[PDB]
Amino acid sequence: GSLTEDGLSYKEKFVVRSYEVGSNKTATVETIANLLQEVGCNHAQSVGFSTDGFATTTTMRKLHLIWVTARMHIEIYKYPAWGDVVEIETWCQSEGRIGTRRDWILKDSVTGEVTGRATSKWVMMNQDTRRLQKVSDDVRDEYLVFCPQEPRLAFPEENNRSLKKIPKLEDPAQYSMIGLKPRRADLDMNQHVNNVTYIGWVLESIPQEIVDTHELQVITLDYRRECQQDDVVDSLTTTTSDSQFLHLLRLSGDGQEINRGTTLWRKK
Amino acid sequence: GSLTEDGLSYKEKFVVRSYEVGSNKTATVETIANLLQEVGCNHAQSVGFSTDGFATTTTMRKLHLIWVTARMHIEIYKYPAWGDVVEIETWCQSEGRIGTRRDWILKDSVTGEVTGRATSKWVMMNQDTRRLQKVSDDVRDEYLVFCPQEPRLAFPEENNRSLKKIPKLEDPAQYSMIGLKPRRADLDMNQHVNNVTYIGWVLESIPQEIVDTHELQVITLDYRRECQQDDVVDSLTTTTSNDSQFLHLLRLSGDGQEINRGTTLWRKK
Ligand SMILES: Nc1nc2ccccc2s1
Ligand SMILES: Nc1nc2ccccc2s1
Ligand SMILES: Nc1nc2ccccc2s1
Ligand SMILES: Nc1nc2ccccc2s1
Repeated sequence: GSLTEDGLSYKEKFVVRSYEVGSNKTATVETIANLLQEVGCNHAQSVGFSTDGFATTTTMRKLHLIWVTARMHIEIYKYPAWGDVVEIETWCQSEGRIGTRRDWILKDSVTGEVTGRATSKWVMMNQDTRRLQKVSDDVRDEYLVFCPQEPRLAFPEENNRSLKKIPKLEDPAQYSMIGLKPRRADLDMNQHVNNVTYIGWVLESIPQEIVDTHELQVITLDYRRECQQDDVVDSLTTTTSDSQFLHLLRLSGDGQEINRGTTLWRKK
Repeated sequence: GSLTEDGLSYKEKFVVRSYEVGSNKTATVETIANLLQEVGCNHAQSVGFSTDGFATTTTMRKLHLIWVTARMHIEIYKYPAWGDVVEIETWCQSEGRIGTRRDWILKDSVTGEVTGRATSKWVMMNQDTRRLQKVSDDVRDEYLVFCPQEPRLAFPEENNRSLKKIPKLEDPAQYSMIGLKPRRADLDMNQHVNNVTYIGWVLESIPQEIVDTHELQVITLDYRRECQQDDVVDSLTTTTSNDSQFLHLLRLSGDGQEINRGTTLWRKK
C-alpha cells in the first residue's frame, strides 16, 4: 500500500483469500469490513501515527482520548471472487467539531471499475470515562494537514442513504438469533470487541432463505454501546419492504441497545 | 506465492494485518492456522486442482470423495508482529494407503530464521456417507507426481510430539466454556465449520491469567466429528503439568458426543 502523490489519500491492493469467501466463492461483507479497517490502519501508519492506538496524535494520547465509530455504511455492487485483486482507496475529512468521516472506494484491479463504496462517522471519546468531553481546536489542527480541504465524498448527494435516521425495532421481531457471545478471535489488540463482529451479529438473524437467494447490497449500522467480553447479545430483524430489513442488537438480559441498522438485499 | 524450482513445494509471503493480532501485537495462533490453510489452497491451485473442492482430482470428484483433516499440530517459536512479513513453505507426502501429510515451515522474511512449523494428517472420505471407504490405487497415482519421493519431514525427531496419542479428558474438568455456537463467519464456502474455529473453541477454556502471562508454544488437535451449523459445543480443559500443559476436550452439549481432543503447551512470557 501507499499514500497517493498529493499525500491526502491511501491505496492498497488485497488478494481475496480462500477462507474469506462465502457460498458464492466471493468475499463476505465481514471480509470487506475487515479490509476497510486494515487500509484505514495502514493509512494512519503512513502519516506518522503510532502503533499505540488508532490514529491518535500525541495530544490525544496525553488527554486519554480515542476515536470511536458512531456509524458504518457500506454499499457493494460486486463482491470480489476468491483470488481476485481488489484495490481500495481511503481518505478522511473533518466535519467540524462533531467528528471526522473516513470514506472508502473499492475497485476491480483489472478493469478499474468501482465495485463498492463506504463511509463512516467517528467521534472523540475519553478512553477511561467513555464521555464525548470538551476538547479544544488545538487537537483538530493536528489532523487537518492529513485531509483534503475541498469536500470529497464517497456519497456526495444531499440526504443520501448513508445519512438516514434509523428507527428502533419494536417487539415482537419477525426473526431473532439469541445468546450470541464473542470469543477471543472477536477481540482486537486492546481486548475490545472488533467493530466487524457487530456486523456479523446483525446478519445472524437474516433467514437462511434470504442469504441463499439474495446478495447484500447495502448495510448501515449505528454503534451506541459496546458489548463487553462477558456480555451476551440478541440479534433481532424485521422485514420492512428488493428485500429490506430493520435490525436491532441488544444485551440478552435487560435489553440495553448496543446497535441498530438496516440492510437492503437484491435477488441473485 | 509460487511453486519452487523443482515444483514439489510452494512458498507464499503474508503481511500480518491489524485485526490478525492479539494483545502482544503479534499474530494469534488462529491467524497462523488461517495462513496455513491459505498457502495449502494456493499450492493445490498452482498444481492444477480446481476451485470445486480442496485438492480433489477428477477421479475423486467422480467418486464423491474429499480430503478431511484427522490431526493438526503447530509449534511456534516466535509469532510475527503486526506489519511483519512471514514466509511459509508447504508440501505434501503420501503415508501409504492410510492418508497424506501436509507439512509447513514458517520463516521471518528479513532474517530467514525458522519461526514455526506445522504438520497435518488427512484422510479420504466419501462426502455423502462420511465413510472412509475402499478406494483403488489409481487415485493415489494421480497425487504422487506432486509430492517429493524422499522423506521430507517438518518434524523429524524420534518420538516427536506431533505423533503422540491424546487421552480423553475425564469429568470434572478444571475449566470450561459452555454453549459455544458457530456463526456465518465460521463457515467455509461449502457451509461447513472451518477447521480453525475448533482451535478457537479449544482455547476458549484456557484461563485469562494463562493467556495474559504465557505464550502458546505447541497445539495438537485431533478431529473426530464435525460440529453442524446448528450444534452447540462445550470446551473443557484440565492442567496436566516454568511450562504449563493442558488436556482439552470439545463435545456437543446435545449428549456429550466428542468432536475434538487436544493438548497445548505454554511458556511463561
Ligand atoms: N455478502 C455477505 N456477507 C455476509 C456475511 C454474513 C452473513 C450474510 C452475508 S451476505
Ligand atoms: N481523524 C483522522 N485520522 C486520520 C488518519 C489518517 C489520515 C487522516 C486522518 S484525520
Ligand atoms: N497465540 C495465541 N493465539 C490465541 C488464540 C486464541 C486464544 C489464545 C491464543 S494465544
Ligand atoms: N493429497 C494431496 N493434495 C495435494 C495438493 C497439492 C500438492 C500435493 C498434493 S498431495
